[PDB]
Amino acid sequence: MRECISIHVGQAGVQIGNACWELYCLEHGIQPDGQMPSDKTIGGGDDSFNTFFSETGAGKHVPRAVFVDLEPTVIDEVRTGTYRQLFHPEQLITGKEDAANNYARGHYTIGKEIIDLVLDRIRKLADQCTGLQGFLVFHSFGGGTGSGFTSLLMERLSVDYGKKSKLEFSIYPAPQVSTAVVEPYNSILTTHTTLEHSDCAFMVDNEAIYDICRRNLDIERPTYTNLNRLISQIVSSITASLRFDGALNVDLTEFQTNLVPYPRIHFPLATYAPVISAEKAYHEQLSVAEITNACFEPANQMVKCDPRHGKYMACCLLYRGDVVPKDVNAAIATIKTKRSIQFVDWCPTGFKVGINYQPPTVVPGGDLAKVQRAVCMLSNTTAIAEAWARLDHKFDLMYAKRAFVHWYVGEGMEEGEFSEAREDMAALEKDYEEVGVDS
Amino acid sequence: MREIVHIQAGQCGNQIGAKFWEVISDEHGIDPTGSYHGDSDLQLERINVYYNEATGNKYVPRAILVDLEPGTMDSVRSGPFGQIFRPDNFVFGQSGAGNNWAKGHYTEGAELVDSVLDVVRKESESCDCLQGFQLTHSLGGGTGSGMGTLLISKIREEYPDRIMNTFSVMPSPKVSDTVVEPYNATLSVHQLVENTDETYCIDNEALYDICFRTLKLTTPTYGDLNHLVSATMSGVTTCLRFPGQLNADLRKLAVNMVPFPRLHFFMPGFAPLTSRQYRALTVPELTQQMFDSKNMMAACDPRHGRYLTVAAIFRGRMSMKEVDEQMLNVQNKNSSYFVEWIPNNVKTAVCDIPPRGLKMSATFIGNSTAIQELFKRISEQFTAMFRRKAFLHWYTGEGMDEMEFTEAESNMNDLVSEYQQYQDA
Amino acid sequence: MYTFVVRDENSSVYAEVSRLLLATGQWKRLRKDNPRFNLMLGERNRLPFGRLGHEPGLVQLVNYYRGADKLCRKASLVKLIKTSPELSESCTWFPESYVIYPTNLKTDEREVFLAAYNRRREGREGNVWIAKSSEGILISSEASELLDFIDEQGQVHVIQKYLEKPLLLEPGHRKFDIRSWVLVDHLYNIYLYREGVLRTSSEPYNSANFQDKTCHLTNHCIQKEYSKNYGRYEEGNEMFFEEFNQYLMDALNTTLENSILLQIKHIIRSCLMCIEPAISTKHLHYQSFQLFGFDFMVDEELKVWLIEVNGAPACAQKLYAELCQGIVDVAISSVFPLASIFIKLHHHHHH
Amino acid sequence: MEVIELNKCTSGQSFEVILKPPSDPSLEEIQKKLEAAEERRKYQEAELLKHLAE
Ligand SMILES: Nc1nc2c(ncn2[C@@H]2O[C@H](COP(=O)(O)OP(=O)(O)OP(=O)(O)O)[C@@H](O)[C@H]2O)c(=O)[nH]1
Ligand SMILES: Nc1ncnc2c1ncn2[C@@H]1O[C@H](COP(=O)(O)OP(=O)(O)CP(=O)(O)O)[C@@H](O)[C@H]1O
Ligand SMILES: O=C(Nc1cccc(Nc2cc(Nc3cccc(C(F)(F)F)c3)ncn2)c1)C1CC1
Ligand SMILES: Nc1nc2c(ncn2[C@@H]2O[C@H](COP(=O)(O)OP(=O)(O)O)[C@@H](O)[C@H]2O)c(=O)[nH]1
Ligand SMILES: [Ca+2]
Ligand SMILES: [Ca+2]
Ligand SMILES: [Ca+2]
Ligand SMILES: [Mg+2]
Ligand SMILES: [Mg+2]
Ligand SMILES: [Mg+2]
Repeated sequence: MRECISIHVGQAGVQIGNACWELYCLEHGIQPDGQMPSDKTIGGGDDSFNTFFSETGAGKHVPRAVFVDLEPTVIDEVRTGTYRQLFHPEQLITGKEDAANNYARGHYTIGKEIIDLVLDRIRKLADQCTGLQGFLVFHSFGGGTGSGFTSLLMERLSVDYGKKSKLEFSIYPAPQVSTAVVEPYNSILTTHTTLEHSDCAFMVDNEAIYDICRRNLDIERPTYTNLNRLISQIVSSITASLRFDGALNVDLTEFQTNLVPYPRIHFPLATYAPVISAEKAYHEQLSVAEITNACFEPANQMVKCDPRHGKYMACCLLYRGDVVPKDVNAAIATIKTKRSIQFVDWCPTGFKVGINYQPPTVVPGGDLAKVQRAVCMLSNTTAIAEAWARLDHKFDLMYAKRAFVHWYVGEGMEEGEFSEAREDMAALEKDYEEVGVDS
Repeated sequence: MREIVHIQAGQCGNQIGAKFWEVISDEHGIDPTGSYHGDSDLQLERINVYYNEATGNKYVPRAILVDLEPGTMDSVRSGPFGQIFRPDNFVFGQSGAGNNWAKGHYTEGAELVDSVLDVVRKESESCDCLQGFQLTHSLGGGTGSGMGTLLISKIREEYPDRIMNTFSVMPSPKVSDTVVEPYNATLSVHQLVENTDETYCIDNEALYDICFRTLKLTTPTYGDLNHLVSATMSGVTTCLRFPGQLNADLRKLAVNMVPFPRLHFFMPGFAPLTSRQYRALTVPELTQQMFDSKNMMAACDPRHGRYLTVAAIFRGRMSMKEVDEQMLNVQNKNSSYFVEWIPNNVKTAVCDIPPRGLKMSATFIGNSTAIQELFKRISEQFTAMFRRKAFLHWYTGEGMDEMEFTEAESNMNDLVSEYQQYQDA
Repeated sequence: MYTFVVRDENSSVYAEVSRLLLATGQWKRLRKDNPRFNLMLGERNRLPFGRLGHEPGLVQLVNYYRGADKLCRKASLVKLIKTSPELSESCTWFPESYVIYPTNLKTDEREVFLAAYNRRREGREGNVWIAKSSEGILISSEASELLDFIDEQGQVHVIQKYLEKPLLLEPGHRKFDIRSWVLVDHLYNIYLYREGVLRTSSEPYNSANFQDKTCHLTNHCIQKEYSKNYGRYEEGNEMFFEEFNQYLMDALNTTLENSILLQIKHIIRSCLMCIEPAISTKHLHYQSFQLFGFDFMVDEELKVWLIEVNGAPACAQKLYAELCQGIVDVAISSVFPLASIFIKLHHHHHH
Repeated sequence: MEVIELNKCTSGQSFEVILKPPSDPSLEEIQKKLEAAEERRKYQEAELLKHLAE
């Protein structure tokens, strides 16, 4: 067994990590005080779930997690909430004043004075690991902490753990749920500084999640609680192979091998089905065919875009529940004759399939219905570059007038870091269009 | 980012500041003696932002009251909530400032300013996490204008990294004590342009017109004018004073509202416009009135400019779905008036606790290029006297040179140019 | 009040659609780059489909189908017909055609082109071909000139069977091509406009001199200049449907619907049904319509041939009024309701 | 449609179906950048206090 450390940065990263660790506990039957009645090796072990939990002599199962925020109120809600006993005080790190939606404030000014305490609390966890593989990093593109401190952290982690793998779960900015006009700036800055330090990055557009919540959960105006419980179901799908016995994606290196041939194009699109309101009076359960087919509707993606108009480089299907290979292969053969799925020429047209027989777990009292089978598709398609174009356009509208730049320069940043980051993004967009478009 | 320090300077500054502490002490359940008395415990989750808590769990405003003569502060100490204020925080001289910016900034005010800063330093030192300052003052007199801007310069020296916000009453010939108000205002704006993060521009002209044409008051007093200012000040600060999803602080507003450091003069608005009726307002009605120029407090036509940013704060229990539809409707119907080069520059917030006497209300904070009309007016009134050097002897007799007037007028005309650049961009 | 933007100023059709939208008094034109639009009359090249449908509170519609260029580019069309099972190599209404890259570029079909070209050397059949790119037209029964002329150019060409025995109108013994206008709305209703036009040659066809390219190239521009009998028989080399029907009635004893149109509706419906899964915007976050120009030729046995699909067609002068009103009717007001000239193409044969 | 590397266990199975074949800066260099931005902050702050001193 090889351990994984989860790093949650800033408000979005902390609230999403809360949602995920709650889900993990339900799935592995770990109670809020950290007791796991079914773990019969008291005080130790190296089962699959120990990738994410350590054990104490008292039989307490402790997340391999560190929560970091430049301001205390969100992590204070962790310290006083339902899972207060779950975490050790030293794993919950807060500053005093936050980065004020300012990348440079979180990176240069306030980051510089807390980065060393964080790396030391992170080494405290690495030290209880027999063979650490690396890191799951949760953060928003748009917050000053989530962008600026996360990029500082990523650079330093490459320095202090240069062999380990680094995976990101990133919240892409959506105006419907954001109170900041500078999120495009922060997004570009942090993507530029983090790109080479990340092996695999799963982007979640708050706008897609918001509309899935309205459309399929009948929630009129979703809150962060609604968004996060859905996002955590998806994250759970993606990490179940690290936490459960199986043979697909069993360590972090395999996510890069299976999903990322070209290391800069490391942004798989996630699609999830079915999402069913728990208040839905009467529901006919969806078959393997119907949920697999739903994996190819844009309305079920984590990022609205159109994979019909790009090319695929890899595809993983991750099923939970009552599924067997014959149903999957029949569903694929049907879908292939009815949909525009084009792969890049130097890749096999094919699917890696993982089936875990336990159906998805839902938070009691949440919005999501229990279902008999569900699926998460991870596809590396060039169509996700659409989300970069959107973001880059917004950045270009503001930066042409230098709107808000002075807030960044006043933190130590140089104006030229803006156009550096922007030109890296332009390289990125051209990479995508080379791999995915014919003349 | 938690405690805020409030300063009120001169006559207008203290009359409006007193009304502000009345209004928000009513919202937070605090009574004129400092004792809490409400129902919701959310009257006190963020009570520390504006109140220091003393022994007996008694709440004392983090308020410094400044004046160069004792008249208005003896009125405040006799006023409704006059006992609320920490008596050590009344700092006053005896001589007055004679509606003379030079006496407030350079002579009388200079004598007094260090003792004011001593009270500020003591209020800051007892703060876990001071986030910045607000100042209430007019720009047309001498104390609030001249000493008020002297204070701001001193506070920036000693706290260069805290947020500085002003609530600044603009002089108007229609509501006017003296002919030198355009001189005082121009000298003051030159200070405000450099040393504040946010300036809420309240035109006495606009308050007068609202009271007359909308509240149907034929003879508006300063008391009726200040009722509208304290209602707007309440709405503008409600997000900082009550728990909600936003977790509002000073800096994020400053960061997101101010795309260029000198263009930080905001147009405030309030809806529904009331005068101390029982009709329920709909969310579509709130949203239309909030954006109405007749509900705005700086006498500028938003249709003559372009919005750089917009904060809309709704108060009370209403549909978020309907608020977001109505908000999205005004932008998508009048999109030419929002600059296209700041994507998504209209942000909205909701506080579930409504103000006293209303079930639903909205506050508008606009960074519009039409605020240039305010500075043009002042500049025309200024130049009309300055080209004949009229009334200058009141200032040169305090040490000032004509050159200092010519520089302040040039800076204000520069700020008018800056605004006109982005109205055409 | 709906809002729209225009980003192609060289578009007669959508210039007229723009004016018609304004004159309703319920549509407002915004600036070319204001994102807060309901409708985008977009550019022909590099239209930014990936920025559509992300404006909260705005249903967005555009007048182009992302991906329809696979129909509106000669090489794309050939690839699409030869590789789509539902069109297939055994496609009876498309001329035999091969994709040819220049030698400076070296995939390519010159291999298989000569294999069939020999069976017309061997088989004594008429081995004339035409070469064209997506000016630059060569008709010749010698493949050696075709492939030489293509390498002399820089871009991909297609070598296509030249239809040597076309139906020629009398009086004239002269060529023509038919242009149909087809509107595809956001629901993927396929609407053929009831008025077509015959782009006619005013020179007697002559099968001996394939280099005199004025009785062989019925293009309205090549006939406006290089042709000496422009305007003789009809005004501007344009015959409309009422006449062509009457001529067919009088000359051949048949009608336009039976002898030609059934085949045209079959071809239009087949092409648009083929690419429907690739381009439909049924469950997408923005919506598309698009106007196409379909170009047909009729041989002497009254067999219709598809020549080319045009994704940005101009309309015919006298028809602009009726067509652009019809676009607004079924493509725009269908989506944005204010306060038939088309035949709907649909067919459900059970088997 | 080839099914390959099928693995089975108590908790599930995994496999691969093929439809078609194929047709960093150092701790020092980071510390420098974080210090070259702090010096730019200290400069800007000094220029402000110099201006306030005039
Ligand atoms: N899905 C989701 N998005 C969130 C959540 N919280 C914040 N966001 C998004 O993240 C962006 C704002 O960033 P934050 O994470 O709150 O900022 P931060 O990282 O804490 O950094 P500061 O600027 O210092 O406060 C916006 O796009 C928000 O909508 C959350 O709990 N769930
Ligand atoms: N296989 C073929 N056989 C006989 N004639 C052909 C032919 N292909 C094209 N033509 C003739 O050339 C003309 C069509 O040329 P082409 O298909 O390249 O259109 P174009 O793109 O140059 C202008 P537009 O796009 O508006 O129609 C027709 O008028 C037709 O007479
Ligand atoms: O500052 C004062 N009032 C005040 C009012 C509202 C919010 C905040 N504070 C914030 C704002 C923010 N983003 C934000 C950006 C633009 C608009 C909006 C809004 F308001 F429209 F929702 C929110 N994020 C965190 N805190 C402060 C008075 C001067 C003392
Ligand atoms: N809105 C409002 N304006 C006032 C009030 N008192 C004075 N003013 C205006 O403020 C200016 C005079 O400034 P004032 O505060 O009296 O002088 P100071 O005591 O030296 O600061 C003039 O433009 C007056 O119209 C008041 O109570 N409310
Ligand atoms: Ca164990
Ligand atoms: Ca690395
Ligand atoms: Ca004295
Ligand atoms: Mg935060
Ligand atoms: Mg006075
Ligand atoms: Mg002293």
